Amino acid sequence: AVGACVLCNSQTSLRCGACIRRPFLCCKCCYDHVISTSHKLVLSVNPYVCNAPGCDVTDVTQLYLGGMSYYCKSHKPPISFPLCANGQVFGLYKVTDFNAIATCDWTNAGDYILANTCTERLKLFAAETLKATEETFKLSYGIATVREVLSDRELHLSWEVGKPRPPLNRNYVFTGYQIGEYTFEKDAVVYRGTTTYKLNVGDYFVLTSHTVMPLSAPTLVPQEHYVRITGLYPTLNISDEFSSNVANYQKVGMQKYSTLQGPPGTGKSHFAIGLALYYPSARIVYTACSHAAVDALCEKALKYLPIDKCSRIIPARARVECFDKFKVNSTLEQYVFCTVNALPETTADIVVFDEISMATNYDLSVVNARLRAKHYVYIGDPAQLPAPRTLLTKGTLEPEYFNSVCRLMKTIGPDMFLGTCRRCPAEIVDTVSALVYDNKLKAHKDKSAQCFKMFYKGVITHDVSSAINRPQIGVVREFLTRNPAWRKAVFISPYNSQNAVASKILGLPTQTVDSSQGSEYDYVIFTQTTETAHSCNVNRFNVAITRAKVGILCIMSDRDLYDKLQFTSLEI
Ligand SMILES: C[C@H]1CCCN(C(=O)c2cscn2)CC1
Ligand SMILES: [Zn+2]
Ligand SMILES: [Zn+2]
Ligand SMILES: [Zn+2]
Repeated sequence: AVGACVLCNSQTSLRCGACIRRPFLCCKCCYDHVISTSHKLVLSVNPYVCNAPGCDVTDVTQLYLGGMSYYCKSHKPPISFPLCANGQVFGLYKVTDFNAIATCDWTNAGDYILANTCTERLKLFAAETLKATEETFKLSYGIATVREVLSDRELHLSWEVGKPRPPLNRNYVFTGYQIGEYTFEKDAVVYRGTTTYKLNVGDYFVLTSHTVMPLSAPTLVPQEHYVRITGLYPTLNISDEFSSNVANYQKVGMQKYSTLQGPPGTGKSHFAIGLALYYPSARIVYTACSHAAVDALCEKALKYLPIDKCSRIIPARARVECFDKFKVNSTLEQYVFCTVNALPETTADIVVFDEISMATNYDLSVVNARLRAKHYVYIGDPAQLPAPRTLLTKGTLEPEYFNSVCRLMKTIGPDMFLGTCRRCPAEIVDTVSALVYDNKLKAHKDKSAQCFKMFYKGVITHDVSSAINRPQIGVVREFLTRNPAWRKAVFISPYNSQNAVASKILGLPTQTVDSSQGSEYDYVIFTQTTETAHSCNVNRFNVAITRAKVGILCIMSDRDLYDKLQFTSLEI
């Protein structure tokens, strides 16, 4: 009932009752909030409501104090002070940006821009309000009842009438009834159970709606610069493999936190694991939002770090199969690999937060709350894909607004930059270097002469809103017959429905651009499918073409991105 103001920290008994997160607001800030917004309900020990029997006056601007009680203009006694006077709301211990965060629906890009350009306390308020709004929105979709079970991976579904149907992709995870977590892909629908269960008819699936806990810690702790490496002890015997990062490792020990921008295949995992070899006594917690990113760090650690000092932290409510080679849930091992939502309450000499473009400010703050560290290292690339913003429908979210770390990397620049791409053929490196890296990314490999582009719009059909381009898949099939080395290629597109069609017609393994992030393949076949803002996003385009080690075939819809591809053009 009593606490600190989310705008100026001033102690108060006031909480805004119309805010979904009921933030503590001081007399001055509470007034400036209620007078400028539709939010008029204020809560101290008791709510600011008219104490007269049967009276429904809840608006703090229409209320007064009659001794110790509160009454409206129609019930107040002769000796009564208006609650809203002289720029203040009466209570105990006697903002334009806060108003917009407190009242927005989170469907505009300007909402996310503000949630990142505001003060540190408003970034936490915005991140809590957003996540709570995203969860209360999950209650809007319809329930799925099972109609017929055809196979162990296919079924028919009956949807709730009157309530919209959720997009059927891997992003939407349903909880079935407790029969385990389940996912769906497109009359026949493909089912994937986290737990293997004999799918019963009539059984129902509902999207998992979880409680949003409040944020305490900042997204970024206050920066500290040191004259010497602090609390870390370097080797003198450091392997030549990691010699290239020694200056950067020293920078890591001379700052409270550091940012590393690593374009595709420039050495992010190598840098992250090498930091352990450079400070061999240091306890390092390796974290990321996804299980795939945490597993990719375990893969690199398995190669260089001692297996007995590693532990993979796996939450008991296991949703996907993850890294099985380290001792599980041994929180006290020198090297702890764990997703952000599973982090324990612990300390560390270094915390490495990988795939930073995927993190939200909610995740940035959670890490600072669970982990007390001497040093924090943020590794990622603001030119890669951010976390999906399910509520955002109007406007495009620029990289400087993905989270606080990404904002710093795009404004003041990253502290460290891995400038040499060792994965991609030079055609790909030169294309993305000009596109998203200001011509600062360099190619280690030569031009492979196996990078092709085809300008082919085809025909766009739609599975609900997920797009399909059968003529683009037909062009791929003709190319495959003439280029049999490409049999081993991974098929990539911005749409899961395009991928489902390509899987049946081509038989190639499939991946969306968003699920391909962090992975690499010898050959990639990419069909743009449409000319939407989604398929034309330069960050998605960057991730798509940088998956290839040897060759890439790009069947393009957009003239702009097609012309920017420094690939050999093909006819038909
Ligand atoms: C270079 C100098 C100024 C700009 C970046 N900065 C922050 O924005 C920040 C970190 S934690 C809170 N604020 C602090 C460090
Ligand atoms: Zn205040
Ligand atoms: Zn409010
Ligand atoms: Zn009244």
